[PDB]
Amino acid sequence: QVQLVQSGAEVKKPGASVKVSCKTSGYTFTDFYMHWMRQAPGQGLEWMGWINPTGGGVNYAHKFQGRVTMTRDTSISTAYMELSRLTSDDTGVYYCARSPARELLPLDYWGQGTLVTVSSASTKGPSVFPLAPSSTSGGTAALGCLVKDYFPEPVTVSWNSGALTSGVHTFPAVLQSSGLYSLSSVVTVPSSSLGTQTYICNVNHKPSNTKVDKRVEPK
Amino acid sequence: IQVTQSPSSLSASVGDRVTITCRASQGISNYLAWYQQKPGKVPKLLIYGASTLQSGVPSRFSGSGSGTDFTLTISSLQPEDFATYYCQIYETFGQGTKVDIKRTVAAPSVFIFPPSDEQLKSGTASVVCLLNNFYPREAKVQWKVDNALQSGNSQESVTEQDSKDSTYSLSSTLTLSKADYEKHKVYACEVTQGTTSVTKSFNRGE
Repeated sequence: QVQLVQSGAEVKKPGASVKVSCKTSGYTFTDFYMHWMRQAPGQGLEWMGWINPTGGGVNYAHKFQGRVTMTRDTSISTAYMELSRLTSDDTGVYYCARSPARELLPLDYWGQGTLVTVSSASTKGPSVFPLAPSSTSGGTAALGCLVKDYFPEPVTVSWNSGALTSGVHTFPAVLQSSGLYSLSSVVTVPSSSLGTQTYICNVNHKPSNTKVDKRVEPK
Repeated sequence: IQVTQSPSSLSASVGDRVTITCRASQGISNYLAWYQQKPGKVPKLLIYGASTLQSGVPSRFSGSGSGTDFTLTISSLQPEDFATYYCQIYETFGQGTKVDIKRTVAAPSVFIFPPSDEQLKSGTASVVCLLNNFYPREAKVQWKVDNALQSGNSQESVTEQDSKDSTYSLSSTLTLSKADYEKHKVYACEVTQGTTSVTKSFNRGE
């Protein structure tokens, strides 16, 4: 086994700094280079730099030169990555990838990633509004919930405490101009059950430790 | 050192032979790697040198190319091979190629949801349009308020391809102030897809 475990998600105000750890096991930590990656939402991968764990020497990309600090602790086989003076386009998922010897091309093993969100907004619980059905679509009706104005990602939406899974589509969140995320979760159900079957969406927002249960009733 | 990866997105059926090409701007010897990334997942190394398959990768993945060609061929496509592929040239990564499951064209089931009364009391109205189980993913969504195109005050997102029917679903939200939402009557959502347009509408208060 070759394993790379990173620290939990971080939320930072602009101008602050974030530090992410990369605890490795299953191999000699000093025999391989450790690289740092990041991926903006909907974008590709870009390379930030690497650190040689033997002596701590680093090689940063010119984009992050003078703004990223990469260290390591051999006693715990952990590599650290710090990014200072954060900005909106510093939001993304950061990875630590292993490469053989004094190389950078083969990235055989990667960490699970660390979500870093940079914004002037503060962590806020979501406002769940009903997508109430009426039906004018044959024997199938559509209903759902609108998870509105929450920060940061992510939120998880289930239906009837997971009892209702067929026909459920939970769409990716969109970043509004106010800096707050908003997504919708929908489910197609038989129209004959709108007035009798109870439909409840369970929205969980771990960053704010807020769970909202909302019943969607027909109009 | 620059990278151009093509095609941006292709659609192929299971068992087909696909080729993804990514080209460098200059001589790179054999310093090119290929990676596979599924949505919400971690990138996985497939081929590292220029044709040297990583241990554990199935034989259907093959690499080839010299100079600046550097193709990537999958001999027989598999259900688990539908993802986005990246190529790496030194410290630069390519834009990426999305591999899609080919399927029949399907018209979406269009639903429109008026803003909830609960949300209207806070001063903001959000009307949501739902596109259910359509193909291909390329679909144009437009909002018309009192027979007038809005064009600049809406957002949308697309779910990942369904594992059963290989279709897509889209949700679009038109954001208006409470005052503006109550100055108009007709709200319509139009889906344009392959010589077919479907418009779902409702009248406020009716």
